Amino acid sequence: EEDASQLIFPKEFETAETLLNSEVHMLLEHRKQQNESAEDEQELSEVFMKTLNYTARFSRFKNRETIASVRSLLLQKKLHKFELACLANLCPETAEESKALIPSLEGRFEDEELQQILDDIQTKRSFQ
Amino acid sequence: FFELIQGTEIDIFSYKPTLLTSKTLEKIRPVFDYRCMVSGSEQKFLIGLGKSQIYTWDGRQSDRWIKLDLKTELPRDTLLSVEIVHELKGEGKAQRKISAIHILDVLVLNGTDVREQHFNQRIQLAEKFVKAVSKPSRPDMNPIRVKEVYRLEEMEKIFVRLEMKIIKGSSGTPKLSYTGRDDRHFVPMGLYIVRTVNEPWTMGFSKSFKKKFFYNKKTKDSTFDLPADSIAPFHICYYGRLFWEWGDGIRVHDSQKPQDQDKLSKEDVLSFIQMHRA
Amino acid sequence: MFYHISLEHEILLHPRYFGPNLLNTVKQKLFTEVEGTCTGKYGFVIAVTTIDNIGAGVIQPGRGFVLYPVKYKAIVFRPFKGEVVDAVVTQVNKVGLFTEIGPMSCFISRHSIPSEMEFDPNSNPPCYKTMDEDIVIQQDDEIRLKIVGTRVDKNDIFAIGSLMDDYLGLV
Amino acid sequence: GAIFLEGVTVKGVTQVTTQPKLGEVQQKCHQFCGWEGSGFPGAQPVSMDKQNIKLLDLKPYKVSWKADGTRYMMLIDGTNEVFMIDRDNSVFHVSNLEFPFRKDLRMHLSNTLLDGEMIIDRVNGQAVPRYLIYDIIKFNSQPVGDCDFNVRLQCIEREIISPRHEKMKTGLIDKTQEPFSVRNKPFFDICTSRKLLEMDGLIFQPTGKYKPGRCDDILKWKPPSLNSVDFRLKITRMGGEGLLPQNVGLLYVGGYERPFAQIKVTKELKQYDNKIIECKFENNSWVFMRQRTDKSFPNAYNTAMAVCNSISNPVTKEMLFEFIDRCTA
Repeated sequence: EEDASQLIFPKEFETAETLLNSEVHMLLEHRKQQNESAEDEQELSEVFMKTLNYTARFSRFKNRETIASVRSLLLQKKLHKFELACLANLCPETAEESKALIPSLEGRFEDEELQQILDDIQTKRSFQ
Repeated sequence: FFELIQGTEIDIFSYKPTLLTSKTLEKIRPVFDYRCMVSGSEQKFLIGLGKSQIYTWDGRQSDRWIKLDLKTELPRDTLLSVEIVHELKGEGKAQRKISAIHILDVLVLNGTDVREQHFNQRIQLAEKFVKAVSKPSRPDMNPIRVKEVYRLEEMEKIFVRLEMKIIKGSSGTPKLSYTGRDDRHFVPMGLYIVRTVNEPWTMGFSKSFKKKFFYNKKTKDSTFDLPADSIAPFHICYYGRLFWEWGDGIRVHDSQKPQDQDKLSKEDVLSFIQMHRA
Repeated sequence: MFYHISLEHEILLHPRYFGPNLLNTVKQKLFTEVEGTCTGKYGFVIAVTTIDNIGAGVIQPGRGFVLYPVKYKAIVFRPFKGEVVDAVVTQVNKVGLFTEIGPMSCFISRHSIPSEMEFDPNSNPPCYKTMDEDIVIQQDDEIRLKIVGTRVDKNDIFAIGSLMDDYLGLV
Repeated sequence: GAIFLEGVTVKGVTQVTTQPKLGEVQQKCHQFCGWEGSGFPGAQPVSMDKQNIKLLDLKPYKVSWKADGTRYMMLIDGTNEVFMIDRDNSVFHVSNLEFPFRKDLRMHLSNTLLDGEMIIDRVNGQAVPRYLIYDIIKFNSQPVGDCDFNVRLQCIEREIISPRHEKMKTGLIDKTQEPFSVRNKPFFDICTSRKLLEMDGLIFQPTGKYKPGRCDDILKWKPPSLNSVDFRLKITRMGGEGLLPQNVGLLYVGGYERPFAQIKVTKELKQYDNKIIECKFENNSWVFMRQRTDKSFPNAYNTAMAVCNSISNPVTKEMLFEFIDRCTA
């Protein structure tokens, strides 16, 4: 009934606002730092640890100013929240790969403008 | 673990390494007292209770012994200082990485205590042990290895084995990789510097005899043979250890840019070592 | 996708657990009850970002405990049909491929893995590799997969991914 | 319980599990004490409360300084014949410890039973084990336990010590060869406890014959500070319909079917689960001082309670002192 290839989401996931992997890393490390203080509170879930180390391994934007810059440059582009977050998380390098990993980008942007946006991603990727 | 340590203070196992920085660089003097090895994970203790009953512990009194999830076997009454290193084979999509036990130092080997033996001498017993527990007919087993130990005055030989390799999942960005004695490599985290000579002794180099000698700073005696009281036991080697971390901004291979000016490069550490060899 | 939404959940406070500070008890109760959970409609409930609104406490007639409807900003995750997601390989099998996306186990069967990526137990890690030995998918790798379908079991989702279409496999 | 003395290992001392030898050693102790039930025959002292301390005025008393030690009856039966018995009935053979007969130094003691403690001591910064002989039950089958506490006290001096000293003077005994030092605890008349006060308390010993078992007239006094009980620590999340399933540290004692008390569970307390935890009492709370690696089970219930009967209705460091001084007039 649902399909992420054509943005086919449930009605519960209509007001769903996406998050970046470095956003999830920053906020869950802030929650872990809140757990480090404010004692007589136990350790969090196994889900917390697994999600936190998972998005710590796959984090691409090492600065929150990088997060804000990518969010400002992509939010002014006519995308859905889902397409925006999936582009800024997978980070493709060719516009063919941008249309192949996300088949709902077929004809949303021009492929030269799409390659400009992907080169802006590879410009704003914090390298390791 | 309490049986095998024979009443040795547990706090000895909790000591963190001293970070090597421009403020702590003077601690590696005299250079000949030291050995070094390339690290690929955090250091842990490992206890063998026989067969697959292998447990690890992170040195903190609060931490539980965790059962090791690796297909490997160790004799009972074995107590090791180790790290866990994944050995990548090939590069990129074809790259295959296998985790391996890397012994850093040894305390007890199948009920034989070795902690009071000299670091290289303890390592000599450790090296034989890895072959003893080896299983080459069983390629499904996780390997046990001893770390390659360098003389601190030969740290230059480590950087010749550092290569920039394409690791599976690095988005095509090459990562610093240390290549071992086989066709396997791991991502290094840094370099441990371990003192092998106990105070008041230290190792000099005699320019007239072209040989290293031991010097006692208290008695002023000099000898060309190893004094028994100059031997650094496990607890002195472990307590006195430095760690030179190799994170972002540190240049140890010529393809790395940019360098952080507050962090010791290969060139800074090698220059300091060269000035203090003489 | 990692989501920042608002959710509504009702907390039941027995009068033994009122205390001098009542609202901190409700905040700790919400951070206990819904963190780390998984629901079929809202996915993996990762954490609660900010407890926005605390409702009026309706004393249930005959019952002792008070009931608080609570709105809260929350970080969650939901797996989706057809979404290409990064993943960590945990096990390579002759039947399939155990990977992880966060806390989620994902099982990629070999029958929906193309004929180039054959299985090898003879390598010292059992792995997925081609005859060119170019693409080597082994344990603790960074890969990408296309999630075909998800199955929720015992208040938690696992998923099934695939590698059939283009640009799938090792990063 | 093969730990002989905790804090050191000692040469030659060895648990005895041989079936024929052990049944003998134990049997002969029951025999020598005229003891009824199962287990340890040794006289068992009780804790001084505000009711007990009245007995120090009813008959004559002697007093000495308790040190924490381990309770061992020493059975001297022969030549290498020396054994030691636990609060537990555990039996240990001692090897190179030799007891000369006072009349004939060539002969050795037989059919002798001693009471005392094993204590570790300090001079050089290293542990020197000592056996302190605080009473004697039998000598040559002579029933010296039915004699008077000064009689028994003297006996121990000339029968078990002077002889071991003479043979040491001569080099027939190199003190060095023997597993441990051997000494008699000195005892004092009641009136001298004011000058005196690892010594953890006092012992008040009556003048009468030795009695095995629970002795209501032998009083062990501890300053109320050192009062401690050993519980098994069990922490469980406790919010079945309760809002917060906070895990709660429960304390357990031997003989009691349900929880004795509660401790507030610290972040550090947790790893001690299933293991004996040692607690003091302060604030109308229990507190964790240390861990013990020497027992897999708690104190007897009635022990815990007689700990409480002691803490709530205490005999104070000062209360005892006035009671003694008044009677010293």
